[PDB]
Amino acid sequence: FRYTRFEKARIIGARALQIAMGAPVLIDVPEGITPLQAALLEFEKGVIPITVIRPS
Amino acid sequence: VAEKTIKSMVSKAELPDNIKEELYAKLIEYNEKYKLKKDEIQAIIDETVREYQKALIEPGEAVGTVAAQSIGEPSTQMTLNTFHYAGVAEINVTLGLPRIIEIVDARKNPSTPIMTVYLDEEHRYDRDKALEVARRIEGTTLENLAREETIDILNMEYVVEIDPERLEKAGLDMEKVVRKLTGSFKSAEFEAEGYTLVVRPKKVTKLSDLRKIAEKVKKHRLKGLSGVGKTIIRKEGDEYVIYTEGSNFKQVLKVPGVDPTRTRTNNIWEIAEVLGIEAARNAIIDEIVSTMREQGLEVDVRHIMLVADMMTLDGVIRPIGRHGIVGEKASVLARAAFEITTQHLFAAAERGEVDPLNGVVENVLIGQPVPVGTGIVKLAMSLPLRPK
Amino acid sequence: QGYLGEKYYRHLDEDGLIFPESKVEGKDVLVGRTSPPRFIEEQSSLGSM
Amino acid sequence: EFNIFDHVLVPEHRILSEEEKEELLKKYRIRISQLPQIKASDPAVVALGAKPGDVIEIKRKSPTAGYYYYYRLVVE
Amino acid sequence: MIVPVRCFTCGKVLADKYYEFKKRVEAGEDPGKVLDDLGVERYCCRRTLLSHVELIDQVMVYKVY
Amino acid sequence: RVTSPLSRDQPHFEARDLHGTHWGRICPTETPEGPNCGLVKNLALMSQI
Amino acid sequence: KKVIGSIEFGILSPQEIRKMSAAEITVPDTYDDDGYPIEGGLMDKRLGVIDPGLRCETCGARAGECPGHFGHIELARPVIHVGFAKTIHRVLESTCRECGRIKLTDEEIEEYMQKFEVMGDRKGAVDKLIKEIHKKAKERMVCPHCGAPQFPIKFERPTIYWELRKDEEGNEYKHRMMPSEVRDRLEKIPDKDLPLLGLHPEKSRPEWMVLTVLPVPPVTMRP
Amino acid sequence: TLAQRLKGKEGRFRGNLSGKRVNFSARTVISPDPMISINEVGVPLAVAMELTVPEKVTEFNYEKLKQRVLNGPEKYPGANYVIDPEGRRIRLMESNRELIAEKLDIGWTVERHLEDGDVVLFNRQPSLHRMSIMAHRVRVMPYRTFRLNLPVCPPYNADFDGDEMNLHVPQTEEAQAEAKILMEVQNHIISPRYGGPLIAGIQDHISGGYLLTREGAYFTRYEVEQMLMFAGMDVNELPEPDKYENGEPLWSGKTIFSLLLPDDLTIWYRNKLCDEPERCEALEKLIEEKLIPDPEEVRKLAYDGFVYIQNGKLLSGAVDKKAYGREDGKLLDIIVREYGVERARQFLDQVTKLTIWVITHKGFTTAIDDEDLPQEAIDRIHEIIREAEEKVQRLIEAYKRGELEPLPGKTLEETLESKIMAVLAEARDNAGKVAERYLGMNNHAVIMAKTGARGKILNITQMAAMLGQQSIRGKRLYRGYRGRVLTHFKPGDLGARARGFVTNSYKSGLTPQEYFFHAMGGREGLVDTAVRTAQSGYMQRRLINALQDLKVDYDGTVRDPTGIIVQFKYGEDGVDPMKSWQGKTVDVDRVIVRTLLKMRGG
Amino acid sequence: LGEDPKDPGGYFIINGSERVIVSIEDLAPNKTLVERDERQNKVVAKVFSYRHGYRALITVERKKDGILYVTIPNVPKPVKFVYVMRALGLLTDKEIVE
Amino acid sequence: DKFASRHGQKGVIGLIVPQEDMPWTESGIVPDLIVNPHGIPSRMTVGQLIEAIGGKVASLTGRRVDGTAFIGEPEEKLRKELEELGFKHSGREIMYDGITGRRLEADIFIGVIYYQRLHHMVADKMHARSRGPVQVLTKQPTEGRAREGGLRFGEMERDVLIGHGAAMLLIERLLEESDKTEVWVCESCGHLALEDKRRGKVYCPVCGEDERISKVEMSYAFKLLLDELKAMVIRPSLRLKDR
Amino acid sequence: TEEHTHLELMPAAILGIPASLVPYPEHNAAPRNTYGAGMAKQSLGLGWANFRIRVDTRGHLMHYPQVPLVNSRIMKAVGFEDRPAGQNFVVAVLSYHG
Ligand SMILES: [Mg+2]
Ligand SMILES: [Zn+2]
Ligand SMILES: [Zn+2]
Ligand SMILES: [Zn+2]
Ligand SMILES: [Zn+2]
Repeated sequence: FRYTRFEKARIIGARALQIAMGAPVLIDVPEGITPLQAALLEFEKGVIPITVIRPS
Repeated sequence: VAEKTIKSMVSKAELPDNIKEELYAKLIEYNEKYKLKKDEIQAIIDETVREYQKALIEPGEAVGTVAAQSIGEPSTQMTLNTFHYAGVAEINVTLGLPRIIEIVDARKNPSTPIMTVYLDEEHRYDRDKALEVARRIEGTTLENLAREETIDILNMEYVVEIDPERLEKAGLDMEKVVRKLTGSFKSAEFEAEGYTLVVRPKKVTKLSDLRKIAEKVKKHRLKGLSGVGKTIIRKEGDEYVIYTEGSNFKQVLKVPGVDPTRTRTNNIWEIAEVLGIEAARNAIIDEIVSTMREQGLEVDVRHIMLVADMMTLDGVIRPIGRHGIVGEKASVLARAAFEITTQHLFAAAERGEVDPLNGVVENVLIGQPVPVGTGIVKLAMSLPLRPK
Repeated sequence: QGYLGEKYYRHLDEDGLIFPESKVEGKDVLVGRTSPPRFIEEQSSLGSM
Repeated sequence: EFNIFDHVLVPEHRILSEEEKEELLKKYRIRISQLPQIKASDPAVVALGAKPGDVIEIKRKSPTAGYYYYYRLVVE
Repeated sequence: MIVPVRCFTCGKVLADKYYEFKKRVEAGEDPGKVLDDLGVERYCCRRTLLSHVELIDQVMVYKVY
Repeated sequence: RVTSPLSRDQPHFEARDLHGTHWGRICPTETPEGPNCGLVKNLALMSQI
Repeated sequence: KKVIGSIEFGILSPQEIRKMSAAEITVPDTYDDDGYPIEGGLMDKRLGVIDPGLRCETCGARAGECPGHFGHIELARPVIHVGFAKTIHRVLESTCRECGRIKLTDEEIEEYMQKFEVMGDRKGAVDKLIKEIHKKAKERMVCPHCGAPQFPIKFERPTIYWELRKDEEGNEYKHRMMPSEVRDRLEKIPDKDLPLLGLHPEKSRPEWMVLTVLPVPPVTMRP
Repeated sequence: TLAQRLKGKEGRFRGNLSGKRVNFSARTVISPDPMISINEVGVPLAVAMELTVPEKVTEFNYEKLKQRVLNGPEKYPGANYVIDPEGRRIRLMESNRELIAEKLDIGWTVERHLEDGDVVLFNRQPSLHRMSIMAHRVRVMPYRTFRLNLPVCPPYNADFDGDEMNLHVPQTEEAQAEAKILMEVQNHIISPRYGGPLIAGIQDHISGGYLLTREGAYFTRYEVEQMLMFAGMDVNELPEPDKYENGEPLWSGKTIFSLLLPDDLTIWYRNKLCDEPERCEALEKLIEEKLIPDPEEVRKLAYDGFVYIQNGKLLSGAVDKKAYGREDGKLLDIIVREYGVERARQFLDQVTKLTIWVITHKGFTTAIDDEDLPQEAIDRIHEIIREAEEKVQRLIEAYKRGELEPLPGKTLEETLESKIMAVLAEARDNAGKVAERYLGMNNHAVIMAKTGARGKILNITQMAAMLGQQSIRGKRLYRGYRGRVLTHFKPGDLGARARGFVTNSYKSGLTPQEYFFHAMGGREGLVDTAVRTAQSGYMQRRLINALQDLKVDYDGTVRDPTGIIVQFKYGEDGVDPMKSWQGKTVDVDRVIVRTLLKMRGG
Repeated sequence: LGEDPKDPGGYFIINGSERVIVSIEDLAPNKTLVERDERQNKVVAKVFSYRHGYRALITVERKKDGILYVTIPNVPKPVKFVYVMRALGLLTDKEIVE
Repeated sequence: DKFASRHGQKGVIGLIVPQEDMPWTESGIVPDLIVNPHGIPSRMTVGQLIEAIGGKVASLTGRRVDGTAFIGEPEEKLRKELEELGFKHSGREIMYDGITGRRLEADIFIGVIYYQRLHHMVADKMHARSRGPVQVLTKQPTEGRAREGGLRFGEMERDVLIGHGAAMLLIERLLEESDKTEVWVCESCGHLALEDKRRGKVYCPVCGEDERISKVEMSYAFKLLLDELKAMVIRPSLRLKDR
Repeated sequence: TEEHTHLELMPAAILGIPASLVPYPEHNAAPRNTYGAGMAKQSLGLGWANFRIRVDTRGHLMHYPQVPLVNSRIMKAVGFEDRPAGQNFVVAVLSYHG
């Protein structure tokens, strides 16, 4: 069910915009990180809530 | 370990892999004889399925933009080549960048036609029998059987001159000198050294108008079939090829000795009328491939088979600009920024016309995400959203 | 009206000419020019009178 | 004596049956008008039984896939 | 443009040994022995005595602040 | 300089060459590069008009 | 917060130019001169603001956030639009005058109604269909409803029109066509003939091609 | 008027609507450095303080951006424009920031300077292909030039003689994560036009790598330990085992190169330096029958033109432009298809700094004596030029007395010119073989030509030999006076020496007819640069604007905007040309050998 | 006078910015030319001619039917030779011979 | 700062290394411009190498060597006068590196070449633009540095982003750094509405409605594209759609 | 011999005035000279003595210009060795740290 390269770069993009407008963060803290880099670390552990739709 | 054991291990495994793949993988496994036995046979097939699964295209790609840039970059480094080729048969076939424009734009005329002629199974190895085929293909008039014209006094009016060796080295058949009288007007008969003196012994109908007979029989002579240009013979692959000049397809294929099933051509519009559209598909593909290899630098044939299978989209081949595919069906705003003509074209669809969406030049014009790329995916998400 | 700024005129003399050998830098002025009114009665846009 | 076939450029054509039109139509979820249209000229179609308003399958070969199908229509 | 008071590669003063150099080359003496007679050893000292313009005379006379 | 009145952009393959009469009147080397490349040319250093 | 679905084109009716426009301009003057650039015409007669004066068409509208507005000119004489003139010529030489018909037989009426829905998708295939209608209406002089009422031969090249009419027996005088004579003929065509051409009865009337009222572009497009 | 306002090559579809002028950019000159990574970039510190990103302080950078607004817009960690949630921006410059560095009220949006980590883009402007825009990773260094890693300069097609590169920062948080994931440098190491690698080694990286793997490259103990610290890598005290203690305890050149490769490579191929195919054969023969021999005994029968690596240990070979390079190198190629991508950005980052170390502290000068031939080789050349001119003088006499011997295609005037050029060609090729045979492969002018880094084997024998003939678009030089090109030649002459044929080197001086013949052939090269570029630019606009509509759907189908299917099962199904190998598909052949070796070897 | 002697001169000082005429290369006025052969038609012979201003092409072409065109500057409409050559100054066919 | 020879070896200052870390020679010589060796036997510039020895002969002898074309100082007489003044016949000398210090096992070539500085200096090229003054008619930036304007992004730069797949970036670059305008548009007429302040109420002229009306968010250059089509008799009916 | 009709002057003056600045211009390639004669027209250098009393829009001045070593004998007799442009570096040919 592996994501492509176009879907992986949209899921990060939508999650980095919620994480700036509120949307409380998971365990991602240390010391100062730009909101884009917070989405990369949450995606590394595989705890993204957003799922894709597969049109068929 | 033997044949049955492998074949039926590939047949079962097959379903994710491909058909071409199947034959290839089998024919090497069997071939290799320092042989591997049972367990490593299953390891190879279960590794070959992962690379095919890794190398499929990602859905949403932008194929049409990366086809036009990777075919338009090598045309800037499309410099000169060795114009002093060390060949004989092929001569002056417009090498280089102006060939690439002549194949993309349809252009009914194209300059320097050279049609490859292949020989059959009975005229393959015979040296002198290949010459008589070139006799039948070439064809010569009377005006090129001279070198200049010296005027006579009263009624002979014309003379033939150096040289006579176009009928003793190729064999253009002096029996045809007798034949000249075929449906002609006056046809005088005087052959001293094999050349016909033509007197015009009449009156007011013909008075001094030599110039009107210069388009008739003096030019209408067709000493051989397939009234086209010059023929050169080359030795390739132990067959003789006859790289002629010009393009007269449906006459040339009905010649006793040319192999009809293999003669490829450097013309485009004629292979569609004679061999069909899907042969002219492969005419476009095979011709741009031969231009790229002459210049050293390679382009992949996924990009060529996207242009060629899009330029024959409506049964007759189209050009690429201002009268073809851009001028053909699209959004009406897509035709506005190309072919600066617009008061011809934008005021044409001023009368009774809607325009929906779904180009690439339109959504950028209005402020929307274009359909290609990342504006193709659609998300969905529920909302307790506990942190944990 | 149309003042460029202030403390850019620290190099001009009285008559409006920079006395030489001064480290002019950035957007510093060179000659202070006053222009004449230029249409006192064209617009009358509620405060220009 | 020869024909348009038996040639290294022309791939072989064949005219479909009545049940295969809808079978091809549901796999690709298209409409019948959305197919690339051979003309009734151009001798490849005229030696087969060409009827305008029909789907014709071609079986052309490519050096990087094997064999590869490509469906077309017939308009006058 | 008066002679440079250092060289450009070898740090060594030269401007004291130029006006003594040029007044002994307009007598006809060869410069290969004049530059050797002074304290010029390498050829990085010597490419900047042997090629210079001393154009200060023309510019000075025009007189403008 | 000796310039030549033509079009700067369209190719003139027979008017941008170097002809045998240019020997000693026109310099073989000095030509600025760009779209010109052989429509502006310089007189030689031994010539007379 | 909506978005644009589809854009549909057409021709502005002269009725709609008056309702869209806010002022008529009758003063051929711009400034006159070097002071007080205010007129009753082409400048801000409640037409559009480019100055720091707040006077507009009752809506405040200083130069930041002010859409310009359109004026109109009641042209005293009818005027041919330029871009249509090659395609007005296609209409005039393919219609039976004084009644409004199409110069076709009843066979092609019932046939070419039915041929529209068959080729209802592709653009390039229906564009050739509208040229052959221009071909068949040219080479006829006998209409089924008026008894061949002496059809004149039209003319073009580039913009001035004529007719080749006979008066006594066989004269070939070039009667110049007037623009007022054309627009009176176009109003007599019934709306049912517009699907037989490439026209639409609600968006593109053919008599609206002749400029009776010229609209004026706004101030915000003319700095 | 309106029709000139709508149109005219700069109107209001292309000039101002679909192409606009932008904000947040810069443009300056470029200058190399091979000390930053492959995907970084220098930014001058003046440009870094005049471009800003918006930052939107949430909860975990609040300690950072309190300091960025307390510091003013002068000291490099600083801010310019703060933004309240209403929308009223507050410029920071004037006279206090403490009253703005109060409770900062989570939700605001601060604009600060660029720092080490913010994604930028880059551009070259002629924008020919897909790959001349690539998102880098800003690093800030004080001077006034954009810096750029040396291996990333065949994508941009640049050089360093004062060019101009422009970056422009993206701002909104959705448009920034698209640049980092989809456009970074390491995703573009191979190219979609031919599969082969594009971002690879250049001029010094090749000819340095030949000096490391020559037979006879013995480095001492200090030189090994110094260069492993300089080329990034981190290994502990295992340079072992001091292979030749005969003079001193010193290593070989292969084992310093065999620390960069992963631990289970197995590749064998033949490269450009092969001058004796028989001594490769023997090595190959053993390999094909006895799949895993011992690395000690038989393998010290090795050559310098047969690369063979097993188990991450280069036993036999010599690295040239078949292991890197702008064209095919099948050792960077087989490391992007087997060991991800992020490994191959640190194979190319450690090769580059190792190779420039050894080419620095070993010397690679090239003085004037490198072009020199001894006396007896020069007299070999002059007897070639004498008889080749005599053969030309004989063939004119056959045409002059009526012994034509004609070709079938051409006329008698055109047969003469045909035959002559072949004689002249052969003469220049025969003399090129004399020089190449003589001067050894031990000067630093053929090392650059055999391996290949800015050289050919033409312009090193066009510098101590002839310069061949001197033609102009296929014709021999004919423009000039009435039957004579220059006014130093007797008219009515078709000799070799009198119609464009030079016979002196670039060392033995050109005489003024030969020099003036060479300017005629030189101006023909400069016209065809500016002419050919403008025809390809207009030819690209046709093909992009006719083909830019096409996508690929999920079921593998390329479709036009009207829904007409153009090609089923994309591109004769279905493998991406970026990842196919040389036209073909899955590459069973390499797979079989690789998988068997790993299993059997263990 | 405030100059240097090495300045060669040859440039105007219109308005305070030194402006120089760069020599435009003509195409040999009051000559005649014999143009080349076989590009589309038979041989042609083009020329230029000017006095006190206006310059114009005056060519005497011929194609492959013996038309022998003559080109006029104003209102181009290429005219046959024996139309112009009779109408210009000579009426007798014997006068055209000499 | 771009330097060049008079032979055509143009280039840019690479870095600015101190005098101490210079590869220096078995005399008092410390070189200045360390030229790349990969450019001389690739561009065929042998006149560089004759001039480099001719500076070393004509600096030690004393007399400036004549070097005119076709009649100048010959090749062989330089390499003999260098061979009798105390140096090897081909320039090559023993050189020591300055970082560690050991003879480089080659003989590094060295001479005197006349270079010349050019005025493509960096302080006349480098500029940055955050947000400057724009055009009055379009709200787009100006042209040239004398009128404070940036770069222009042609039709090439739109296609090099579609090749990636960037649709989010392609919006953000081209329109967000441009004019955006909010416009009131009617529903059943398709034409634009007209606001009227001091009296609230908005109404479509054409058929006079009161509340059924919406808002469309589109760029201003598209709004000016409507008016150049509105001045001409074309009517652009808008038929908008929900999200 | 007794066949000729004229005799050249010095033939080292075929080329122009900024193409006689390149020393030994018979050894280089042909496109390298074209770039070389296109950069004697752009270098910095003290050209005239009256740069102080002059108002030109932008001027340049190089503090320590030097008369070149080995050059043509033409550039002594035009004046270039009296108002020269450029300095004399001391180069080496080796590949440094990258
Ligand atoms: Mg450059
Ligand atoms: Zn020194
Ligand atoms: Zn208003
Ligand atoms: Zn009727
Ligand atoms: Zn309404």
